[PDB]
Amino acid sequence: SVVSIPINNAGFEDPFIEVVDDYTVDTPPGWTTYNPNNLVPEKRTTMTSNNGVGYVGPGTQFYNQLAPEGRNIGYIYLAQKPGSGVAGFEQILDATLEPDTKYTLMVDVGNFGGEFQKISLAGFPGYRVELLAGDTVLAADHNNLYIKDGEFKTSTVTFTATPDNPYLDQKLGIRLINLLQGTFSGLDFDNVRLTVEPA
Amino acid sequence: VVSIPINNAGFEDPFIEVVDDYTVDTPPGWTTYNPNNLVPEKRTTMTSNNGVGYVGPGTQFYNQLAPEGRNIGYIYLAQKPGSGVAGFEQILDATLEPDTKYTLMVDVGNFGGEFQKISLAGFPGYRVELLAGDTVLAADHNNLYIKDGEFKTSTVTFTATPDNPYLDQKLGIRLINLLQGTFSGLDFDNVRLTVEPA
Ligand SMILES: [Ca+2]
Ligand SMILES: [Ca+2]
Ligand SMILES: [Ca+2]
Ligand SMILES: [Ca+2]
Ligand SMILES: [Ca+2]
Ligand SMILES: [Ca+2]
Ligand SMILES: [Ca+2]
Ligand SMILES: [Ca+2]
Ligand SMILES: [Ca+2]
Ligand SMILES: [Ca+2]
Repeated sequence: SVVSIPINNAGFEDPFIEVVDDYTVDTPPGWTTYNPNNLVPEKRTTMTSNNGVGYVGPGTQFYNQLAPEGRNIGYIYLAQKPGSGVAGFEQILDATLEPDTKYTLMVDVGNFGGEFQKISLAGFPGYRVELLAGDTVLAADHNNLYIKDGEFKTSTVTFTATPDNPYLDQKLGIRLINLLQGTFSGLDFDNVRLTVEPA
Repeated sequence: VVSIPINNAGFEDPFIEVVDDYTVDTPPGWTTYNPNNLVPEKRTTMTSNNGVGYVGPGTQFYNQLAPEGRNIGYIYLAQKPGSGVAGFEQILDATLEPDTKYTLMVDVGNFGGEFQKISLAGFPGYRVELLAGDTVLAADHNNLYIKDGEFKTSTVTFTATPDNPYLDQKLGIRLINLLQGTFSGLDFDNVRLTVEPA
């Protein structure tokens, strides 16, 4: 009867960040970089595709609100042209797919706004949020929410596993994906929640 | 509510006279989406197939009549789960416009009951996609739980900005059988695409 599935660093609050609009340039602790098209290079520079965590606090240049949860958000920036592929965050969980269970995956998705060194961050690359069992995408929200620059909206993915499902007892996973279907390609995620209830 | 025209949007073509009679030919106005070649070039009644079927009084496979009209569209895949996907595709004449909210609605159905000692219980999963060109703008990948013999409505929404790269490409719709379970039979009906300023 445990209603929440544990997720590591689910609000990207690790690491703690003191300075408003300071961001890391390494994969967030507890997550891996999902990189099926090799858009994120092994050797990052100040100009490559990048990901990490950032502190949204009073005075932020990029949003019309604070973080949806805690201090930080997670971000994915892709430098390649629209259509070049996707990249994002992945985390395999310790829980496994169980039958007669409805899963609800909720994630806040954000659109970088404002300007950076007098350069507009307007535009949005699109997102996808996936619930996995093993390597199988059980359910996903592919870019259904329209999110204005500097704002956040909550995505909800749902999946019901029946006793006959082929992927029972495989490890659950979550992917948070930058679709790179537009620029500016900066995308935020926050407050990942996976909850369960009887089907 | 302002509709974008879609050909054979409720799979009512062809007319089918007999209850629970199904065609095994791709419905007029649609094409077979076949990225993993699961639907063979030379079809038999035992291979993967798509087509349309009449749901009327006396149906053995559903707990309701069709969501719309007489007919539903269906996709059946003979391969094992994990083998790939297949479904229906239709490229529209309308092209993607900026500052415009698109709402795609489609009823998705789960074959139920039995056909000659063989159970149709189980569900393969579905995905409903809105396209511009070859680009999937937005999609519902299997979020609805649909019991055997039942239908539910999937809603996909998308808004494009003036800087969208795919403006002026033709809109498209895909209705996909995910083959993530058996029995693999999957139904679609009543495709609606509506448009409004953002
Ligand atoms: Ca947070
Ligand atoms: Ca920094
Ligand atoms: Ca590195
Ligand atoms: Ca933006
Ligand atoms: Ca909001
Ligand atoms: Ca119909
Ligand atoms: Ca027939
Ligand atoms: Ca079924
Ligand atoms: Ca095509
Ligand atoms: Ca229903």
